[PDB]
Amino acid sequence: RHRTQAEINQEAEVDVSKLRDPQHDLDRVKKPEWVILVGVCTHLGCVPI
Amino acid sequence: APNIRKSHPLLKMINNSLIDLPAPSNISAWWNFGSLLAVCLMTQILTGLLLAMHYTADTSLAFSSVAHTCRNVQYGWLIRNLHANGASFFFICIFLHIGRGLYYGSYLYKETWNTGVILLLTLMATAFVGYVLPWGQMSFWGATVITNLFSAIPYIGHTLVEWAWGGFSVDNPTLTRFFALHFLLPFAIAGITIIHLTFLHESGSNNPLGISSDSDKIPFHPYYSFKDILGLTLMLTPFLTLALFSPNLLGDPENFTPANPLVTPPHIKPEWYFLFAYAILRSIPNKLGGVLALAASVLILFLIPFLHKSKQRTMTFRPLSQTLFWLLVANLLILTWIGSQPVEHPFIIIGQMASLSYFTILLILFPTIGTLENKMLNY
Amino acid sequence: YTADTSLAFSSVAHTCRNVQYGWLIRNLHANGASFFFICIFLHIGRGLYYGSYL
Amino acid sequence: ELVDPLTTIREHCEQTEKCVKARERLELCDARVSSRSHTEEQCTEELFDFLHARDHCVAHKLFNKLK
Amino acid sequence: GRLMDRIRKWYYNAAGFNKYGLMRDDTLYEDDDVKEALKRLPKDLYNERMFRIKRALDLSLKHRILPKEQWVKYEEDKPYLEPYLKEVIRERLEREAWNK
Amino acid sequence: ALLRQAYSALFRRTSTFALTVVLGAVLFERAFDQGADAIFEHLNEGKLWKHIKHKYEAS
Amino acid sequence: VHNDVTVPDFSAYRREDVMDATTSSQTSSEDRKGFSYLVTATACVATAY
Amino acid sequence: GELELHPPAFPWSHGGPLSALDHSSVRRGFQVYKQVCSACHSMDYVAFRNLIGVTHTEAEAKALAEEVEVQDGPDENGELFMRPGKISDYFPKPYPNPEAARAANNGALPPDLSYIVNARHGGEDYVFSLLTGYCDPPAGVVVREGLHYNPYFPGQAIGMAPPIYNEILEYDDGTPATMSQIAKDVCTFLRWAAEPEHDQRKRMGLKMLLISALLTSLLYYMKRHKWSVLKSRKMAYRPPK
Amino acid sequence: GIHFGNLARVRHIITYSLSPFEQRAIPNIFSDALPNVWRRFSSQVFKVAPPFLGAYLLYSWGTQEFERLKRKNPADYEN
Ligand code: HEC
Ligand code: HEM
Ligand code: HEM
Ligand SMILES: COC(=O)CNC(=O)CCC/C=C\NC(=O)c1ccc(Cc2ccc(I)cc2)cc1
Ligand SMILES: CCCCCCCCO[C@@H]1O[C@H](CO)[C@@H](O)[C@H](O)[C@H]1O
Repeated sequence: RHRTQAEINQEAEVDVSKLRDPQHDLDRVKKPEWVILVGVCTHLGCVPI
Repeated sequence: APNIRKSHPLLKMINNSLIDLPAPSNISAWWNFGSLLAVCLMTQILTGLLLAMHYTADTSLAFSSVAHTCRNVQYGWLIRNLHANGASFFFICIFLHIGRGLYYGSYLYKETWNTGVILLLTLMATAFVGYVLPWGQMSFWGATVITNLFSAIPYIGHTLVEWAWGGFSVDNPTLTRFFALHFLLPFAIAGITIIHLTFLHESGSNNPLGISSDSDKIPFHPYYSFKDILGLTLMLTPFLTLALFSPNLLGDPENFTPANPLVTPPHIKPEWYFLFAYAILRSIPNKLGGVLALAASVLILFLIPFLHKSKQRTMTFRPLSQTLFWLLVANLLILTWIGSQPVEHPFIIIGQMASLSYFTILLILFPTIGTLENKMLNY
Repeated sequence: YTADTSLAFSSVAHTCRNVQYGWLIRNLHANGASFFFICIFLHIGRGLYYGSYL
Repeated sequence: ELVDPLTTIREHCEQTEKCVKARERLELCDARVSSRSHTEEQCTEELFDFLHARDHCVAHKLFNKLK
Repeated sequence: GRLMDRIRKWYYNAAGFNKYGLMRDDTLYEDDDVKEALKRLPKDLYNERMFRIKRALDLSLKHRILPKEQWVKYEEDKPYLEPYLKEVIRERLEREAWNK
Repeated sequence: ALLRQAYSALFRRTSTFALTVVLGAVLFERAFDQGADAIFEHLNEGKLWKHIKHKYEAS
Repeated sequence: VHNDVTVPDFSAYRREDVMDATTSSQTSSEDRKGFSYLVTATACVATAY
Repeated sequence: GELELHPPAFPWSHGGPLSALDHSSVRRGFQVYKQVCSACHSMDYVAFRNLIGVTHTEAEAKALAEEVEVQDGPDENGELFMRPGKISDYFPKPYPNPEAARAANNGALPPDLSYIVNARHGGEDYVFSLLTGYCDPPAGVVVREGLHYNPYFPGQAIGMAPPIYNEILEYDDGTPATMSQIAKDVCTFLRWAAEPEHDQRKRMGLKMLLISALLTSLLYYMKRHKWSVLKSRKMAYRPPK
Repeated sequence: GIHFGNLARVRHIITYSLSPFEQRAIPNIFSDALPNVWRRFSSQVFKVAPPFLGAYLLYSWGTQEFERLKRKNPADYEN
């Protein structure tokens, strides 16, 4: 996914210590405008929309 | 010697369990579901084979084989209909057959009951796998969510799932082995049904008044054989009326789209008979919680026999319990509905409540009202 | 297995070649049949000789 | 050049009160929104409400005229 | 007080086992203690309990009840078993606590 | 009396009772089918291929 | 004593043809049965079809 | 678009629990499929033989099926060769695979229309309104380039160009090819195409209801008849005294 | 497998009943049948209906409240 700055910053400023899986938006991506992941809801497997 | 109906090691049985069988002169119509359930089983199995004789368990042909079966097989279409819905009619019947038991406390016949539970559990499982065979969008995504449920157990979790799918994600190996499962399970039901009934025959049937009936019993035949042939035709009418006049009422249409492991549909609902479960699993916002709540949501039946506190057997004479019973029924009706609805307000909170109230009526309100009741009779 | 002319044969080989211990599992089934018929055959002869047929 | 009984009755119905009442609500939404940029609002709702009432009406008659 | 007493009477008419002619103790579920008790019943009291039930059963089968004038009345309800039972139970309670 | 004649020559001998349900059902089918077919083909006049048939069946 | 015992009144439920305690119940039997048997026989046909 | 517009309930000539499809509107609907939809929409589970005895004569179908060249083979050298169509072939795919179709419709995949009528909430009621209901986006809605507006379609941005317009084709039975008149006939066809049994299904239903009425009553008798004995029964308790 | 005879000990009970062929299919449909079909309905509708009705309500509310939350509130666009 191609993320705009209209979103890239918004996802950087969020209490990083109150997730369920503690992580910063920076340790998951190399270059912000491109978020990439395996579309599998960790719950029970459906493809998240 | 004398008659060849009591000394024949075979004929004696059909006569020792279906004709001379002593039955309370007064069992109602809520006792009929027993047979129906049986006729229901044997019937599913017939349409089942007939069907299995044209299906082809393999992702690249599962869907198309079912259609070919409908379109090209003589009366195939009909044959599917009867099977597809029989499942419902089945779950319906089983549901009353369980309520009947709750109300009149048949659950005091522990063994006859526990087996019942196992039976339910198997039917539930059975329908699950059957539903996946047509390899539709739900079939898939259903097969994908349900099995995934076991992944909630820690350690042997993720790993147990693997056997199930026979892969690292749902694919052919899953389908084919499900077909095997589905083909097999019914027979196991028919088998346990034999234990179920066989346990019941040590004690005789319970009865609406909840008191000894030795003082007056009647031969299953022709009193109940006739009562049942009628019961069968009274239930058979609607079920045929649907499968002949509105085949798809109870069925989701999304499953008319070939499974696509890449797109999970937006409006995802399991078939009606799993909604209440669905609702509960969705009520608790935690992988494990939801599972557990689910697990217990049904596994609780095993407890009903130890949560009986009333000095009487049936509710017929306990208005308080009665109201609480009907409150529970309705409570269930809601949970179902809730399952039919998406995760949003108010639904989320409504769901959450109904569940709490379900578990609470069973675990605390019934045993509590039950005791109180006794003291009001002066016991 | 996959009952369908265009894949029947191949499924059995895939079962032998790719399924863990599949090959063994077939063997046992394939021959059990025989062992089965053998046994049954004596089980009948036993019957004939000692007239269990009564 | 012939007339599709649809567009003929789609006309007729747009006269029913329900229709106009909603037709107007839209006309108005459309206006305030079209004449303002750096918004968020959309006139879908209003529109549906309209199409809803309209077509529902179309539904009762349309088929009489179709073959 | 005279509350539980005006309550009990209500509940009694509420449960409605009288409509069938059944005494309070006719509707008791027969566990092991009751069973035992019932066996200790004087010839007649038992033959009587019997009829009442075989009659109630006959009712439930026909789907009818007793005409208003034959129903049991809260105060005319004879607890013919309660005493025999409390004894069985009292007896049992002993054997149990004594086996320690 | 029909019922008596009925009970005498039919419903009495278990052997002929059966023989009746058989020859009986027979007629019933034959007849019933016709009716339902008719009640149906009638409720759907001019919509069945059996009705449209002649517009293309070159004859 | 076995003398103070008599069969109650089953007139409420008796079939009209045998309600009068002075007419042989044997004339009106052929019918009473032919009928119930006709219902039966018919049902059997319905099933068969 | 958390919001959606649901379709109305047209009184299809075959809606009633005893109403057969309009075997004429179906023959037309077909033509509409054959002359318009069959350029983007596949019909894999239907075949020319299915038409016989339902909308077309045997002779017609043969010809119908011969208007297409199908891929049979291999021959004796092992080459795939084209050949005229036989009644036994299914309706031809407009594309060789979804990958292709997408590419020729702007990444959008025009779904096979065999079971379409039963795969969308609303059925023929929905399919009708989608076809007719095409219109302009209301205030504040921008439809991506290549997509058209349609209030009836979920998301309102449908990748299908409005397929029909008056006279777009011309029925051979002499019927006013108005937009709806077509959309009515094609939607009617889809139904038949989706569940050909339909007719024989309702005919049986009737028969069932009739036997089921008769037989249920006939048994209400025989159940009571036998039970009477226990219902009329009377008992009395006569002790010694 | 025999249960008939070993059941219970009963004394002094006389029962009389009549052949089916001697009595009526279904009798007193009006002087006895219906009037009882009612009684039953009457006595039970007050334990059953309540919670069902209770549900119905809750269903409509939940549903009505949901469809309501879908509509748009002008107070967000009058600015
Ligand atoms: C120009 C190619 C084209 C033709 C010809 C065409 N369609 Fe389509 N159709 C499409 C496309 C593209 C879609 C997919 C829309 C999407 O998913 O974005 C589609 C989708 C559909 C859908 C609904 C898809 C959904 O998700 O609801 C239906 C129904 C349909 N078409 C019917 C018809 C009918 C009827 C005709 C013939 C009378 C027809 N189409 C002719 C291109 C076409
Ligand atoms: C395939 C599964 C089942 C079938 C075919 C079946 C069949 C029967 C039959 C034939 C009877 C006797 C007649 C009757 O009372 O209805 C019976 C009784 C009974 N069954 Fe089931 N049963 C099934 C499932 C269950 C389930 C899921 C329960 C509940 C957990 C259950 C509990 C009982 C009990 C308590 C009785 C006692 C009846 C009484 O109270 O007299 N059964 N069953
Ligand atoms: C235990 C009772 C049974 C139940 C509860 C049941 C239920 C179902 C269900 C839920 C489906 C999916 C139906 C659908 O496509 O809408 C199905 C499919 C199928 N079942 Fe069963 N079934 C039963 C027994 C069997 C048996 C005994 C066989 C034969 C071994 C069988 C063969 C099939 C076949 C071939 C399908 C796939 C084709 C189809 O979906 O129509 N089933 N069954
Ligand atoms: C008839 O089959 C179906 O309804 C299966 N299909 C679907 O559920 C379609 C939608 C799939 C998505 C979610 N499903 C669930 O969350 C779901 C959760 C619990 C259950 C009950 C159940 C548990 C174990 C077992 I083992 C069985 C049942 C059933 C479904
Ligand atoms: C001489 C024997 C001829 C057998 C022909 C079998 C063809 C079955 O013909 C059937 O006729 C029915 C008429 O009611 C139709 O409703 C069915 O759809 C059709 O398949």
